Amino acid sequence: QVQLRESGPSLVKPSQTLSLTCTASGFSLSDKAVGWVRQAPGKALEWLGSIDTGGNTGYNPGLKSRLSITKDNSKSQVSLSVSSVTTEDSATYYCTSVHQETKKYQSCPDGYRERSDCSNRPACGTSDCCRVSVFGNCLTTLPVSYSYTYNYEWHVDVWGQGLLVTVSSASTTAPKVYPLSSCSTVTLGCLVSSYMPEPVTVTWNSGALKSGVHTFPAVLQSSGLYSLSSMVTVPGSTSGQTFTCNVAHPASSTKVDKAVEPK
Amino acid sequence: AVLNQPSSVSGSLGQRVSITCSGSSSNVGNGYVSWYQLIPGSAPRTLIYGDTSRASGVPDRFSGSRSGNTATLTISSLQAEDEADYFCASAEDSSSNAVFGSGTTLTVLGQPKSPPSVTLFPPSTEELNGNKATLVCLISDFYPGSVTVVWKADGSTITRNVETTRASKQSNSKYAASSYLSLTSSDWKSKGSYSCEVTHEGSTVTKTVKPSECS
Ligand SMILES: [K+]
Repeated sequence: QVQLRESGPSLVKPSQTLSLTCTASGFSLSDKAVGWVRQAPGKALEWLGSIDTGGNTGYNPGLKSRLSITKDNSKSQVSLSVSSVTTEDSATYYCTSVHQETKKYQSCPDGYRERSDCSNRPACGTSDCCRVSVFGNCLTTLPVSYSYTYNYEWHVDVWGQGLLVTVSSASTTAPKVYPLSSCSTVTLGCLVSSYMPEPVTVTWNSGALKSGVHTFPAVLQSSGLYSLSSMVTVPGSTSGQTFTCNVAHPASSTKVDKAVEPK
Repeated sequence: AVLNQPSSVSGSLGQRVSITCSGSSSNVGNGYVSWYQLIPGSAPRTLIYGDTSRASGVPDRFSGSRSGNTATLTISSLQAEDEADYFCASAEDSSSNAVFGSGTTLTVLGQPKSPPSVTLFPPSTEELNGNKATLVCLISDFYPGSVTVVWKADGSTITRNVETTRASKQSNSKYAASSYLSLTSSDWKSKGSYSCEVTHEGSTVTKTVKPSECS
């Protein structure tokens, strides 16, 4: 299937433009469009827009004035820009492969009959739909044109993995990593304090220690920075061992392996 | 527009559960509704398109239907892993303009209740060397997924500089949360004890740390 990969900044400042890119690789004759959907925390999925092979774009009408979607064939990339962002634009942004089709129909409204279905000609001039009389025959007078109706089809065929974008005035900040210890089973931890943006990764003993590990989702403090903790419970039998918390925060180029000891 | 879905729906295992999605002639009545399943930590998954067609890999117990301006997603035999948010969608006025439903949270009944485990960690020496003190209250293995946390010091409730996360689902289907009390090293030393009291379904589990007796 089509391979979608979002790229762009995970952190932008309010009032700036958020620019994301998707590389969409697959069948070169694919007639799917490439679109963008987002979901802000606690909210519904929200359509942003799409572009197709013909270069035709469509947008969420409510958001259109802030959006620009373009493509660059030479890079196999579709770009999205969201202008003048606020914290309301913090969301996971998903690139998507989208089915888009329109089917158009014509019919004669009630009380009228398609002119070709009338008998005698000229049934009602050359109009589309002749009036039907009470007796149920065509009349020549006051004919109407077809009523045209369109059926629109949209669905997401393939979802990208999404990119979380946070809009914040907080600047990129490296965490301070602290070992946690309590005052037959010993519980150890690490506090990854005051970083920006998400995410951080935490493993124990360079990945060797997985069982009994609980890494908690981050809290956002009033400072505007995140903190998270990880803890591990191990048998008191192993208390003589050396334990380390491996913390990485790619955004600030931080990589720390913190030794954690029972007090 | 936003399609009208019930905020929540519940069912027991093996039961039939249905989620409605009501709109207008200009969206749902257009006759090509799609449905998506969203589970935290995963990208959305397409379930149904064109009112009734199942996407690839989607089990037979999922089916969609539509009657005029109301679409319905039916799960014929509810399974534990069907717990998720479900969103309907439809094009409106154009094939490149899509409106979503408000979303429905589907709970599968019968999960055993479980009290939280609580571990309270005091400030580390290294943090205190920086004149800061964070107390970390880690709360795990609870169900249903809501707790309230109260912090105390020498019998007084603390509200300032407390931040508590929402409850998040663990890999074992129970819930976790954490609460942070951010103090100065001076404030930390100025109290006889601090407590994190976690209340869950009417029951409270309390942990306590005492600065003068902490390492
Ligand atoms: K193409």
